[PDB]
Amino acid sequence: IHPPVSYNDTAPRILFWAQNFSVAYKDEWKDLTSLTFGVENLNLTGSFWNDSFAMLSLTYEPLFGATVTFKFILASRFYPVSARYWFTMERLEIHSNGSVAHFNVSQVTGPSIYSFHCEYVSSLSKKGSLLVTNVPSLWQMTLHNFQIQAFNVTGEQFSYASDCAGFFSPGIWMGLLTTLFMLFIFTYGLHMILSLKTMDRFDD
Amino acid sequence: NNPEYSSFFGVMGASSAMVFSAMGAAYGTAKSGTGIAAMSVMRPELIMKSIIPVVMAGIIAIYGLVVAVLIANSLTDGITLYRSFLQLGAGLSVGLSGLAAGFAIGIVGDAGVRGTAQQPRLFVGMILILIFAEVLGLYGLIVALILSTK
Amino acid sequence: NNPEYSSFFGVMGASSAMVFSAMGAAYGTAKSGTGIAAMSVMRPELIMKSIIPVVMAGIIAIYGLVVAVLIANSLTDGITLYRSFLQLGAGLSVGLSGLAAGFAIGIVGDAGVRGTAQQPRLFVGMILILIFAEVLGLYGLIVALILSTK
Amino acid sequence: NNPEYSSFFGVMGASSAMVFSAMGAAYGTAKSGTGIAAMSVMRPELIMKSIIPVVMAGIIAIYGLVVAVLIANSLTDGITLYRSFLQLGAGLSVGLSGLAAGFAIGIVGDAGVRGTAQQPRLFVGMILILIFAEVLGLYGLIVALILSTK
Amino acid sequence: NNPEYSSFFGVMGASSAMVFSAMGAAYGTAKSGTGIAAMSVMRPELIMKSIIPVVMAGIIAIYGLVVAVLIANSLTDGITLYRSFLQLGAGLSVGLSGLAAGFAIGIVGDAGVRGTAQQPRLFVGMILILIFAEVLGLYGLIVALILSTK
Amino acid sequence: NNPEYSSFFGVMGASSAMVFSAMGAAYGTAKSGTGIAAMSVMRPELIMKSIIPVVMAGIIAIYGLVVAVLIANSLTDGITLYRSFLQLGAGLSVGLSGLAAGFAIGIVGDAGVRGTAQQPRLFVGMILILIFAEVLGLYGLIVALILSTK
Amino acid sequence: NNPEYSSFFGVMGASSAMVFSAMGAAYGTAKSGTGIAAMSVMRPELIMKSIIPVVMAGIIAIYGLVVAVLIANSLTDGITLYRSFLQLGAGLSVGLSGLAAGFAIGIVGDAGVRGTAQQPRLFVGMILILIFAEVLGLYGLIVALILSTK
Amino acid sequence: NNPEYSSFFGVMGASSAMVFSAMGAAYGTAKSGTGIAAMSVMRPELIMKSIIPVVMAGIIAIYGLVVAVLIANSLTDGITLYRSFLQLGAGLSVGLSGLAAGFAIGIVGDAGVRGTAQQPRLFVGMILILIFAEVLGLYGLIVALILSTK
Amino acid sequence: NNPEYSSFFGVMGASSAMVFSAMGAAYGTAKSGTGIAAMSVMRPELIMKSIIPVVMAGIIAIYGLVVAVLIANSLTDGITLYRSFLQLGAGLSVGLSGLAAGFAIGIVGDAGVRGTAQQPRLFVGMILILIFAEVLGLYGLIVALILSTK
Amino acid sequence: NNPEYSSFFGVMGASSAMVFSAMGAAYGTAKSGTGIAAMSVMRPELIMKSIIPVVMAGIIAIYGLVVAVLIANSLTDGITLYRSFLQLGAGLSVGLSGLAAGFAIGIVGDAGVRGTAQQPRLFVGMILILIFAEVLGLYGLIVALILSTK
Amino acid sequence: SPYNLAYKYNLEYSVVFNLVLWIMTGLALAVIITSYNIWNMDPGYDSIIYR
Amino acid sequence: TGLELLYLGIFVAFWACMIVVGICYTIFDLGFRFDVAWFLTETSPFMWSNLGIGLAISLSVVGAAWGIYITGSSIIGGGVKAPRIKTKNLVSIIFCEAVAIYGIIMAIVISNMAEPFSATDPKAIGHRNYHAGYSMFGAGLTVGLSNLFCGVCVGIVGSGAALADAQNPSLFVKILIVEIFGSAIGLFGVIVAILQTSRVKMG
Repeated sequence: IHPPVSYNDTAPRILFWAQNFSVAYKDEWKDLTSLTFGVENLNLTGSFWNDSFAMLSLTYEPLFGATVTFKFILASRFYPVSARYWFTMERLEIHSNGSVAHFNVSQVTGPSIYSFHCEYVSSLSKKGSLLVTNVPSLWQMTLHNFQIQAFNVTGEQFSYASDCAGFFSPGIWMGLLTTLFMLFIFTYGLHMILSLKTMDRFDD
Repeated sequence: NNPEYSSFFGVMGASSAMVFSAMGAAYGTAKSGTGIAAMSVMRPELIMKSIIPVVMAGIIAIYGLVVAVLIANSLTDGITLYRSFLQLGAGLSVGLSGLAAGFAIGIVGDAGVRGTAQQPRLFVGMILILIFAEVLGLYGLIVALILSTK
Repeated sequence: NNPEYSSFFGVMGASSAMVFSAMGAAYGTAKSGTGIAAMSVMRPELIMKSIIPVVMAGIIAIYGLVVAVLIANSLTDGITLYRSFLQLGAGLSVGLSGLAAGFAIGIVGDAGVRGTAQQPRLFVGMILILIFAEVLGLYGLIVALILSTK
Repeated sequence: NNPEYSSFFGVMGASSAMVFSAMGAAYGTAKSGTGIAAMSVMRPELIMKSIIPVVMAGIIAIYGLVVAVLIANSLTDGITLYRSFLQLGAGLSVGLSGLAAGFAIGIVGDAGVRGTAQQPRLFVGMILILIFAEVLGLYGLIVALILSTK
Repeated sequence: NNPEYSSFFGVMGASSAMVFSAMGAAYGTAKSGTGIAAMSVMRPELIMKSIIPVVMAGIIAIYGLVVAVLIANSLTDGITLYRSFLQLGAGLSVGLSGLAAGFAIGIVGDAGVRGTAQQPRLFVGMILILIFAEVLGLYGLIVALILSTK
Repeated sequence: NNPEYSSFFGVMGASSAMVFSAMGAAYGTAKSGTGIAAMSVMRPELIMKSIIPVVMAGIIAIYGLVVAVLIANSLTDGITLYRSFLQLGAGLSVGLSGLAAGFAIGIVGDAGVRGTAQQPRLFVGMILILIFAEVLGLYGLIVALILSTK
Repeated sequence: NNPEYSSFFGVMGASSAMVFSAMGAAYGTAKSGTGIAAMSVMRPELIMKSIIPVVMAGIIAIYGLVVAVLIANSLTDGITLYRSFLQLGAGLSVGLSGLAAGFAIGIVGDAGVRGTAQQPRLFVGMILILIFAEVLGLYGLIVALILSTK
Repeated sequence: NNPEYSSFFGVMGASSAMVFSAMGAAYGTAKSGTGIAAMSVMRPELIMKSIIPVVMAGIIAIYGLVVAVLIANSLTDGITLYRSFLQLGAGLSVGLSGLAAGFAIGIVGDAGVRGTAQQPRLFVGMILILIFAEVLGLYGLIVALILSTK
Repeated sequence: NNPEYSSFFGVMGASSAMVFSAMGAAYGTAKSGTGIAAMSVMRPELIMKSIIPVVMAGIIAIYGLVVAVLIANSLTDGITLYRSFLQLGAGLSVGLSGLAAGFAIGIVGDAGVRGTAQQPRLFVGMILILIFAEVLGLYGLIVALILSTK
Repeated sequence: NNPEYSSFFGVMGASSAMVFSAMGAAYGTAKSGTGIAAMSVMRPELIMKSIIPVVMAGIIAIYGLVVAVLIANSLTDGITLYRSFLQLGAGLSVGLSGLAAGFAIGIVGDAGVRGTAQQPRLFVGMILILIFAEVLGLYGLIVALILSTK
Repeated sequence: SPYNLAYKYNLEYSVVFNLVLWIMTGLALAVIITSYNIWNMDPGYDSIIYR
Repeated sequence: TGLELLYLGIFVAFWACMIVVGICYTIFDLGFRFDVAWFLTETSPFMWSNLGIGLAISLSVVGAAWGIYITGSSIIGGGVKAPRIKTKNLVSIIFCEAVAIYGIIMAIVISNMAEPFSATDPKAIGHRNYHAGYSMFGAGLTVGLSNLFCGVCVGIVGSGAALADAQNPSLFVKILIVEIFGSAIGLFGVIVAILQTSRVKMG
């Protein structure tokens, strides 16, 4: 079993894990899994943490003929509605031989007391497509069984997790609020049609 | 750009326009038909005059068809949710209005036919009362046309 | 890009097309056949002419078959959700319209047949009203063909 | 490659293919059989003719069987959701259409036997009406044979 | 490898095969027994013959037993979720088809027993009806044996 | 290791075994006791023989007890989910089969005792009818013993 | 550590032991109490003997009390989720079994009291019928005592 | 520390204790008050004596009040969740048991009063049966005292 | 500190105090005012004496109003979630106890007034029984005052 | 600033204030109107005196309008979630209180006019009972102002 | 498990869940309704039902 | 009976799940799910709007349909023995049509206030757009259901007038007052629906 990458500052503060971590530049996929998880040499230069902000920096020497770094950037806003610190990863950054690329990750959020887990975080269409690009890019990315926690961590172990995928999603919830409405309308229709009867008698 | 599912609502609009109008026309034809049968035994000469609530129930199915076709021609893979929900609003506005108007035509038909059998003076009034129920069908169609063309 | 799951809605099209049309034609055959049987003790000569309701109920199931088969013969692996929801809406639109047409055929067949045995003049009226019932199955077919060929 | 849970919908196909057809043939046999027994009180000879609605109800159970077998023999661990949905659709289409047929067989078998008790001319009409109920199972079968082998 | 929360479906199959078949045999006994009792008042000699619809209902429980025991010996810790769904399918397919046979048996039993006392000829016809109910259990057994050993 | 909630399924087995068997035996007792009570007025001699339906309804509850005890003595905190679901399957299997047997024993208790009072020749027949209801409890038990044991 | 919600299933155990037993005792008291009151006019002397079904209904509420108290005595904030499921199972096991026993005592009591007034001989029978109802509360208790002490 | 929602279940404890008890006492008073009103017509003498069920039904409101007050005065922001589940368990254990007792008092009070109109000796029997009804509130109080102070 | 959604429960308290007491007082006025009208035809003198059920039904809506105003004055833009639940509790506990009291005032009022028309001696008993009904609103008010002020 | 969806609950408040008051005023006017019209054939002078239940039903429509105007004019996209909930409460409070009042007004209006035309002395009592129906709308209004203006 | 990794609930779980839930609701209703209609037919044996 | 036990069976099974689900998400500490804030943001404002428009017509037409057939079937029935019925009592149908007219007036207004967004994130959609969506829903629901009730009422009391007029010619003129009070309900269902719509704008 692969160990989570753990960022330690007097105690463990950020945890990151995947069943697979891979990336591509110009469609050339590279597996980073064996270059990452449990690797004692794993370069975390410029990783950072604060009570309400976090940056896991993952750096590598051979990828795409360059030193490359990923910054996983997370916040712990106080969501006033629920009076709890919901966290979010609002962006990823990729720093290259001389430039930066970015993604917006959509759904990565939960209360700070819990990790977040998703079966995919990726830019690739079939793998949830959570990494939206607002402009065209040479980068593509996939985290498989992505699990992250950057606040309220205890020990080199996650707390419980908000799974990304629930019993409902937009197209389903809107699909039901139509369907479990027009099926009521159909039953009113069918009640009147099934109430149809005919006389057992006729005049002379 | 638009969601993968986006076209579903507009398709349910096209379907509901036909399905609910067919339900309304079916009831309207079933009640009027029963009326005709149980009138005709006593007043056979009144069949050809009394089919009126049946053709009108048939016209409430046509109001659904008009919208169902007009929605179906307006669909595409890339359709924005805006146009797709306008088409679903059109689908209810004709469809359930046809279901409503069809019930009034069915019941007023079944009364009107069995009334006219005993009282020839009803035959103008029955058709005035039915034309009000057909206009309820237009009050579906008209907005469903307006929505589909928006 | 084409998602998984997508062929389900198109399949429920090809199902609903047949299922709700068979329910329409079953009800239409059940009431009509009750009418013919309970009638034909008195007027055996009217058995053959009184089959027509049952034949038109049969036609509603054929419209269900035609759409179900047309959808089935145009399902494919990795179908876009667009064509698949069109196939759902087509299958409902025939299936539930044929269901409604079936209730009309059933009620009109039973009232018209038992009425015709008392009064032969009803027969021409019954055929016209059965056409106004049966055409609801054709409207469900026209919309289903349109949707299933976009 | 393909998901676990994929076989579930195809198994609900084989289940629905059999369960709803057996429910159909059971209704058809129940309603027809109670009719036959009640009829025989007046008529000692008509039993071996009046069995035929039960035999056609028996055929509906065989349609469910045919599809349920074809589905069950098609399923494997690795099966794609596409063939699985097609197998759900097949099983529902034969299942619920065989149910619709069985509903009509029960009602027209019972009415047809009761009328035949008072009036032997009805037997020919009863067979014709019953063929138009039984063929709904066959349309269910045709769609389900297409879908399960698509 | 295999998930847990997985043998549950195959276990609900093992239970369902017995529970629904017991419900089928229970309705098939409850109506048939009411028939035999109500009948015996005027024709005591018929009891040892008119028990048949009850014996047939007892065979529907035995079809449930055979599949429920087969599944209950086919299960294992960590069974592949595919075989767990097949056994759920088998368990519903014999269970609810047995329930359908039980409904048919219960109705034609209660009618046919009463009828046999008023009409001594009916007894042969009644068995030939009941065979077409009891075989719905056998069709549910067939598919359930296929699925549970697939 | 097992998840913390593991014993929930197994205990719902122990409860369902008892509860549904008690609901079965209660219904069997309620209908039987109404039958005995009504018939004691008309045939006072038969009251001691007429208890048999109630004794059998009582025996159905014993099947619920046996399986509930076996589940409860098997159940422990460290139970793997496999054994826990098997215990729910066992407990529903006897429980709802005992309910079905209860339904059957109840209806045939009432009709069997009433018929026996009107016609003492029914008594031996009623025992054989009741055995074919009570055995559903035993088939529920046989499956539940297998599932809870192996 | 044990989840803080773990006591919820324990207190629902205690509640269900009480509540459903009181529902059973209430129904058993309400039906039998109607029977006594409606009987009193014809046989005033039978009131003091006729209380027995009412007393046995009261006893079912005592079974629920006992288990609800035993559950309550065993609760703690730190309770391991395993023990709380046992307490729910015990609670439902006595509580719904007592509902079943109470249903039987109600039906048997009302029939048993009204019968006894027309024929005193029934008493010797109906007390034994009532024993075979009331023992369901005892089996529900026995299971609930076992479960709530594993 | 202790969960923010915790006091919600304690509030539902207090509320249920009063609400379901007021529904129980309302039913008790409504049915018995009807019986008194109907009985009074030919019995000016019994009107005061007959209030027994009505006032006794009021007790269930007070047991509901006792627990409701006992819970309500025990609430705090800091409540340990375990204490809130004890308070729900209590509030249902009285509240729904009071509903059960109120049902029994309503039915028994109505019948007992009418029977006492017919036969004045029933007055003692009515009191005794109403005690076996009323104690179901009291057992619900006992459990709710134990739970609300565990 | 406190959730923005927190006041939602406390608002449902203020609402439910008035809503369910209005329903209770409406039914209490509707049921008894039907009885007063029916009575007055025979006994024009009893109209002014017979109003009292309606007056007590009004008083139940006043208990609703009392808590509804007490809560609506207590609400604030940042209310501690504890106090918000206590207010929901107060609202339901007066509101549904008011409903129950209104049911009792309704039933007792109708029966009591008609009975009084046939027997003027009932008036005394009717008032006492009506106070035992109307006080259920007052017991709900007690708990609601406690919870809203705790 | 405020949450994005905040205004939704307040909008449902404005709708519920009207919709449930249209339900209440409709039933109150419809039931009263059937009374007025059916009555008036027996007493053609009493229509004017008998309009008052309809005017009371119009008054509870005004209560729904007044609150729904106040909510609708208080609403904005900038609205804080607290006032969006107070408005939901005001809307349910007036809406369902007006519903309760309307239900009562309809019942007592109809029974009141029907009684009055048999016995004109009822009129003075009918006005008072109608005031105690309509004032529930006024208590709904009072609460709904005290919420929505906060 | 050594790290408290989540229960791995897949993407499209709402889709599988709603497909299963609504297909099983539809099939449960079509069974229950059909079962009710067949359970409670009038067997209509009028010439003997009174005897 | 049957369909009422099916509607009740579904209704009880639904609320029996919802009590259990609401308890479960409370006690398991899962208030981060059941995110009503998520439901009310990701459900498109165009869905709430177009259900509102569709119900504004169709429920008004359902109320006017019962309006028509309740009065109409009495007009026909009385008309056999009293031919005078078939003209004067038609005003009750005109008020049922007026309840549908109130539907279409209001729904055309709301429809002709809808416009496309060109954005899909709840922050970018923003409060004005949400408030348009929810307001057009509640307004369209309020005219729709208020006309539903109003039309059934005017139907009922129109049979009122017709069955009374059939027995005495004078009664219709006085009974007509209740139809006016019935008709006002649909007009209240317009006035408020205008106010609920009157401040919205999408973009």
